[PDB]
Amino acid sequence: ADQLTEEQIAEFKEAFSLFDKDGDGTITTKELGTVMRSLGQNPTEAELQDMINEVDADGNGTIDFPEFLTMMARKMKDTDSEEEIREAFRVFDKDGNGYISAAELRHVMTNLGEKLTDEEVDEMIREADIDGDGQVNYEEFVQMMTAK
Amino acid sequence: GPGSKRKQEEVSAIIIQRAYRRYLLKQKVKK
Repeated sequence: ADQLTEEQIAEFKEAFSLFDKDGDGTITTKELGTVMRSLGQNPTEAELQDMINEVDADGNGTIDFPEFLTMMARKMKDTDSEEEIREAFRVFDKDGNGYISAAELRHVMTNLGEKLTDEEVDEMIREADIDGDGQVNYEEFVQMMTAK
Repeated sequence: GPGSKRKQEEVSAIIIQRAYRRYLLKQKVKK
C-alpha cells in the first residue's frame, strides 16, 4: 500500500541530500517545499504547514530523511490510498452494498479517467467479480489492489 | 436531476485506474 521502493528511496535520498547542510541526514522546515520542488512536486503553504505540524511537533525548525519519506509516502497515496479507492468506489456503489455491477464498473472505467483497454477492463472483471456472475465486489478488490 | 454526481464521478474513477494498473504489474511479475 504505502511502502516506498528502493528506486523511490534513492530518488528521495538524492533530492533530500541536495539540501542537507552537513551530511547529517537533515534539512530545515523552510527547505522542505524547495526539496519537494526538486522532485517536481510544488506543495501549497497550507500543506507544508500541516505536514510540519506533525513532523516538527517539538518546534526545532528541522526534518530528518525518514521524517521526509514519512510525508512523501502520504503525498504519493493522494492518488491510490486504500481509503481513497474505497471512497472512489462508494461514489459508484448504487446501493451501499459494498459492491458495483460489472457492466457499471466497466462503464466508468472506459468513460472516465485515462480509459482502460478492451482486454484490460475485461481483465478487471475476472478478479473484481468473485465468480463472473456480473457483480464486482470492490471492498475485496481495493484490498487486493493495495496489498503487496 | 435526481442522484447527480458528475463532478465526483469523473475523478473517483482515476484513483481506481492508478490502483488497477499498479496491480496489473503483479499479474506479470518475474518468477
